[PDB]
Amino acid sequence: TTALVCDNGSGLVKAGFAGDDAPRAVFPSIVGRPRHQGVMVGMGQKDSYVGDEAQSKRGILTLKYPIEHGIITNWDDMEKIWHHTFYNELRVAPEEHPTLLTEAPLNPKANREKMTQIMFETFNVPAMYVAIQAVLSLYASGRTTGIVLDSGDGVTHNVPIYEGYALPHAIMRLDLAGRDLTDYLMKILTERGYSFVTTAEREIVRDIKEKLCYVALDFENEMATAASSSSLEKSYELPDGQVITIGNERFRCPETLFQPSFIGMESAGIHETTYNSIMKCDIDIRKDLYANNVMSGGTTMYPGIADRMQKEITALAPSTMKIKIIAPPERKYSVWIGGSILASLSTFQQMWITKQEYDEAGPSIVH
Amino acid sequence: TTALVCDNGSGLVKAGFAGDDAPRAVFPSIVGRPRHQGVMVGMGQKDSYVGDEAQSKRGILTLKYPIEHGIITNWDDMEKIWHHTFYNELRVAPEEHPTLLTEAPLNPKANREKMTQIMFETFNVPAMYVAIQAVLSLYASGRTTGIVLDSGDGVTHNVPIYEGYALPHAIMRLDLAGRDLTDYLMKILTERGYSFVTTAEREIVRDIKEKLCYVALDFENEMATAASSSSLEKSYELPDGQVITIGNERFRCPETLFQPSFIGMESAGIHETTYNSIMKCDIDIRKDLYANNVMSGGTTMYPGIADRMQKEITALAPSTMKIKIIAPPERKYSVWIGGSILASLSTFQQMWITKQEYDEAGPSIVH
Amino acid sequence: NDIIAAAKRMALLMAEMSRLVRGGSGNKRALIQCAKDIAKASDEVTRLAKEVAKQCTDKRIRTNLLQVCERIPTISTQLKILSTVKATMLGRTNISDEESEQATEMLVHNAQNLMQSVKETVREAEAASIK
Ligand SMILES: Nc1ncnc2c1ncn2[C@@H]1O[C@H](COP(=O)(O)OP(=O)(O)O)[C@@H](O)[C@H]1O
Ligand SMILES: Nc1ncnc2c1ncn2[C@@H]1O[C@H](COP(=O)(O)OP(=O)(O)O)[C@@H](O)[C@H]1O
Ligand SMILES: [Mg+2]
Ligand SMILES: [Mg+2]
Repeated sequence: TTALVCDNGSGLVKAGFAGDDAPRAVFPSIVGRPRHQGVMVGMGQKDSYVGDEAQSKRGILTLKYPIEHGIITNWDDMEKIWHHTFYNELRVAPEEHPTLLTEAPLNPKANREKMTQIMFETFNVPAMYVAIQAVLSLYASGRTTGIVLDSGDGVTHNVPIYEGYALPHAIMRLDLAGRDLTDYLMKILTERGYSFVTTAEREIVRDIKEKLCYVALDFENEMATAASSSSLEKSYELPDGQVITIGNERFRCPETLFQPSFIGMESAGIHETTYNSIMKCDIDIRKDLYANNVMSGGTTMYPGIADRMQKEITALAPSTMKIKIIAPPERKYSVWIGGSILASLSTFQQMWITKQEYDEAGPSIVH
Repeated sequence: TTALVCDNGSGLVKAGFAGDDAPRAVFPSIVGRPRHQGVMVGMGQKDSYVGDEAQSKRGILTLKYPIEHGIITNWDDMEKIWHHTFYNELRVAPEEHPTLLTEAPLNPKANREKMTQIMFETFNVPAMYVAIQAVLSLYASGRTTGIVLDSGDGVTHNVPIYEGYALPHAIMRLDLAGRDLTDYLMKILTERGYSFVTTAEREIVRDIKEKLCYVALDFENEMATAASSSSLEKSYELPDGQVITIGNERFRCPETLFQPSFIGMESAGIHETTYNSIMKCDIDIRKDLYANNVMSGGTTMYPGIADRMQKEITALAPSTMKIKIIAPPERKYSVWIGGSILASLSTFQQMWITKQEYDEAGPSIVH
Repeated sequence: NDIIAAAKRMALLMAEMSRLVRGGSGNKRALIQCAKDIAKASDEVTRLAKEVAKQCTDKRIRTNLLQVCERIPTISTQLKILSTVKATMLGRTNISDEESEQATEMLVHNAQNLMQSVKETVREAEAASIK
């Protein structure tokens, strides 16, 4: 009957029926085979625990995020994601709902083909459409011009769209944020003597990354005021009771977004990808991308973002130009709220692929 | 035809058919050859008295507990134990009952092989399974997460198991308690001027260890109130009518469990092996070990345990992190009550060894 | 649909058990029986899951269903044994009231875990009927 808007979220897979409220299920996904020997009689235990239970039960498993820098390394686990979700989360048969899948703005061939082909034959969804993720937040943002910044663990992207034609000469995929920010944070968590280094042990870090990191007004003076004794330190309580007091690194980690010099990695800050993308768009259009800059993805929820970003862009940007950054609340469900609108657009159900026509035309139609 | 749950108790060997209450046979193991010349002609008397007659006939024999450091010293006496129990206690054919044998958590190779191999070839047991002692107490404590303390004369052990994957890198065998506590107790029984030197004379000590000893709340302060004249002394009556009045040593002996520097053995108090074993386990799991600490073995019956243990651990333990150590009444049959649960589980009867696979596959891959 | 029925029955037995354990020494025989009645019901859940598993067609779901139902016997066996021990333990005055309370608590924890195992089984059973 009803369509299901299903986002292959980078994190943080999101699922919820077509509108108007929220994803029924959002979860970090994760599959983990159990690292330690079992002495349970039965044994009676899942071959791999998927999320959620593997994020209640960490450690006795080996967590594997299946989508590595946006690339689905084995779809065997992806299919198990789909099946687990559809059956034991959302509780539905894929044959019943025409589905909507999302993908990234730029991904290699045949990532979307192999997905599409397997998903049609395995789950036998009757009809489908596969959207690049940035575009759905455009429909979500309800703006008619502007550059979309889609940032989740572990792949960011920067897409310029004008009314209502895309800007191919300016599409940027940055592989930077966020799992590497997680790894970097872990590297500066060794600096406070806490070595939660194993892959599983990383998840807690991600939670301190959610909750405790902050973004400053400007680096140099926050580095200065860090030299001031005044307590930037915030206390995390750890799942063994331990209390961790972090501060310098607390504003240090996000600064990477402005300056990748911390990782070193040879890509420029959002600052420059903005400028350089704007300066790969036509002059006339440069007027209206300025003040239609749209950030996204759950990671962007750090309060000094965007006005750090604003102030940084204003420094490189030409004088008197109107620069304004559009920031939704709860950007993690931005995408999902995009998707809901799309699949609702009649008559563009008849621009959704249908299994019989797929039977006739195979992967050729996909592109 | 019914299975027999038969425990190689380090005490206090325990045997009883499957369920539902207790072992039908419990005995302190002992075989003893007669130290003195028999003059009443013939004399129709056994080469060695097994228990119970050897605990009537203390002293005219030389008592030998066969499991030495928990290891079967010679199977000549062990097999005679097995036969004595099966025929002359339980009154059952080893050929008839599928049996269940228990073993310890950690022992050298090949004592369980050699045991099994001899037991299959000598008693021609049709089917068998051999369990480590800690695990049976988990089913005997209806738990599936936590650290198990298995303490009998003279080997204690410390096993962490988590829902229900075991932590090998946290399994500790301490040879500390309790038979050395018996030996130390005898040494501080010389302080009240009564000699108990011989092998036999040690049993009476064990009985005063059962009945008379107690555990305090804090050593320095119990030592303080011991200096107070007030009646701490308890009067034992001895088999030649003698009245022994013990008090200081009455709380002193068990306190050794928290302080082995008293014996002098380098090994650390159960307190510290607990903390260090908890702190040899993964962080997240530390949360559910705190309050799933299970002590066991008949020795653990001393009233200052466990809140002594609690109070000591809480001084080293993380702040405001809930812990509870309490374990069942009647811990000596805890294990036995374990065994009953195990062996009833079909189909895991077919995870027992069968004589045909013993014939075909010998004692390979026993471990 | 006896699985939904059994799940509701299990909940009613657990609501009653919670009530019995708030009551006195007069609930001794009832507690032993409560554990017996729970054990009969678990044997029915296990049985139904094995019958449904035979008619099931997707290997993953069948396996996942088999994984969860195989722990139910062991918990039900532990309940019968631990109840027999606790039952025989009542009526003795040498053992401490705190230790006795802890036996009631442990039994409650085990019952809660049994109920959770059934809860997970119900969740998987509900999902399996789609395919
Ligand atoms: N308050 C927060 N602060 C920082 N990071 C956050 C916060 N809340 C969520 N995140 C991050 O958001 C990421 C998910 O982004 P998402 O919106 O799922 O991107 P996408 O849809 O492109 O996959 C997660 O990896 C998570 O760590
Ligand atoms: N009331 C008691 N106080 C202290 N020790 C006791 C008491 N009752 C029995 N014991 C001890 O219990 C020990 C047996 O423990 P057991 O349960 O057989 O351990 P295991 O099964 O690991 O071999 C005996 O060596 C005996 O001295
Ligand atoms: Mg994205
Ligand atoms: Mg033992």
